[PDB]
Amino acid sequence: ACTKNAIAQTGFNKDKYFNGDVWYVTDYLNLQPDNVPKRYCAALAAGTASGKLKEALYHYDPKTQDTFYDVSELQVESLGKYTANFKKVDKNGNVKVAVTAGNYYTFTVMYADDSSALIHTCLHKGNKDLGDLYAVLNRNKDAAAGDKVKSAVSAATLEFSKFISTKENNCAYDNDSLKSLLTK
Ligand code: HEM
Repeated sequence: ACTKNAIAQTGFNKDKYFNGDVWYVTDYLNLQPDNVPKRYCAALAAGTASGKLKEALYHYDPKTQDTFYDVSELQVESLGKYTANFKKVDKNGNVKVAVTAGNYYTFTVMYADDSSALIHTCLHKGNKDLGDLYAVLNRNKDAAAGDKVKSAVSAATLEFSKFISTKENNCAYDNDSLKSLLTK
């Protein structure tokens, strides 16, 4: 179940978030914790391409080896709040599972600055969703969450101590593949 109307950052700077670079997930929280694993790697690239907001996603489960990439076109609901489609692709942008109506995610940027961000997403696949997922992002894959993002977590009524870190997984990313997916 999706249960949160996540509030977008006051003064959100869309060009700085959507600048073509990679964001690494450093910490995450699902409000339905059993919906996602406790060991995981994820990253995204976000940018504008051909006049549209795009994200490219990467997921990796270091226990099961499940690996997948997605390309997403984002439509604007309001500043910092988007509805994204997705197509599953290989790392080269070739399609594995096509866009399908009813497969989509909402995406809200709750906080962002030059190095860090806090986002909410609720993923829908037909009549099923993956619950409310929060992620702390950083421009540096290893970086510890700083004071400002932690203030944003607390101002959303969340407890940062409940987030799961991705650090123990020693994740590695294919940054060229991920960024290049923005034009796919
Ligand atoms: C960082 C922003 C994230 C976005 C925008 C996001 C979005 C998505 C999307 C679009 C899918 C479906 C992909 C497809 O079928 O083609 C998906 C699947 C999944 N996501 Fe995320 N995700 C994000 C982060 C995470 C994080 C941090 C976790 C933590 C475990 C996670 C766990 C999963 C799992 C387990 C699946 C597989 C669901 C299934 O196979 O039914 N993702 N995610």
